[PDB]
Amino acid sequence: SGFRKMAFPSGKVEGCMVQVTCGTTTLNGLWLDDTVYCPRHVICTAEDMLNPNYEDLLIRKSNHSFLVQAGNVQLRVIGHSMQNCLLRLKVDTSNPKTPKYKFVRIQPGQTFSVLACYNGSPSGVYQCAMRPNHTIKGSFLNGSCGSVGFNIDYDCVSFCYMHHMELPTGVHAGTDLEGKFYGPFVDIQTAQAAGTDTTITLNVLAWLYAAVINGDRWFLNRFTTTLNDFNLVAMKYNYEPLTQDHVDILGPLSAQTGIAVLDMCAALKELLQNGMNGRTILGSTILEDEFTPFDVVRQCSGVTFQ
Ligand SMILES: *C(=O)[C@H](Cc1cnc[nH]1)NC[C@H]1C[C@@H]2CCCC[C@H]2CN1C(=O)CCNc1ccccc1
Repeated sequence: SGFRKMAFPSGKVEGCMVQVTCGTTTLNGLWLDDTVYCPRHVICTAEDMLNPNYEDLLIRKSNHSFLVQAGNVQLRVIGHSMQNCLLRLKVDTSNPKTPKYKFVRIQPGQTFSVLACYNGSPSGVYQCAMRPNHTIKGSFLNGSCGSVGFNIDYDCVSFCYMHHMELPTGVHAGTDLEGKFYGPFVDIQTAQAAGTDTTITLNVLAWLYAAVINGDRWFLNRFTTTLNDFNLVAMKYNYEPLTQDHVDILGPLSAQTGIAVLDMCAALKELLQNGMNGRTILGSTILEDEFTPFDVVRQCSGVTFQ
């Protein structure tokens, strides 16, 4: 029993973290096989950043402009290229700890684990959702760029995020591992802000199912809703609209618990209208939205408590 934000074991990723230095800028990169990935802004100084031209900054560097350290082993760069907002550095050694992996561009509302690193050195790990506004509520200090986000499925690490920057509100922005920002952001010091965010409706409902799997039913009711009248209600309360595909996704949890997805939607609808009456769900005073349907199935028992 219990229900906690839980990240994936970090070992496989830890053995991929290196330090990348260009001039007096230092950050993290990811070493898989004979390449190292890192934020391209490592070639910038504080002067450059606000209006940099990466192409023009980069042609001005050589391979030995880049210093790559793996523990205390110096790795020699023998090639480099830019790919969107990411540099790929080719090194003279293939990482012996490379795990099976792929890269994935994750969708808003999905979750990943983050290995926070400084100076190539893993310091901590937490779990984050991709917000609808394409931010993540991370925990990151200066030097944390190049830290990655990932999921693990069997033996295989699906890398899906690398950190670049922090926004005025204190949330974080970055790219997938082909260098393409999540959201409308750029790696320039520009007057860019988090857009308005929304609550992830699919995850809230998933987490309500979690509560029922672990034995709690207090927030249910006798009513049902149309998908459409749920959405009139959802919008008022700044929840994402529920679609039929989100309904389909909850089938397996609907089936484990015997609560119809639209009956659970009427439950949520009532919760939004009335509050939680000083009560808690899975230990929270508030509705939670950073657990996905998959996260619930992964962590909860396959046998419901009653
Ligand atoms: C990652 O290493 C950090 C980002 C970070 C810090 N805390 C959470 N996340 N690098 C930030 C760099 C690069 C970004 C590139 C996009 C535009 C803004 C730019 C800001 N960065 C800075 O380092 C600015 C910090 N100011 C500063 C002043 C004086 C001395 C050091 C740093």
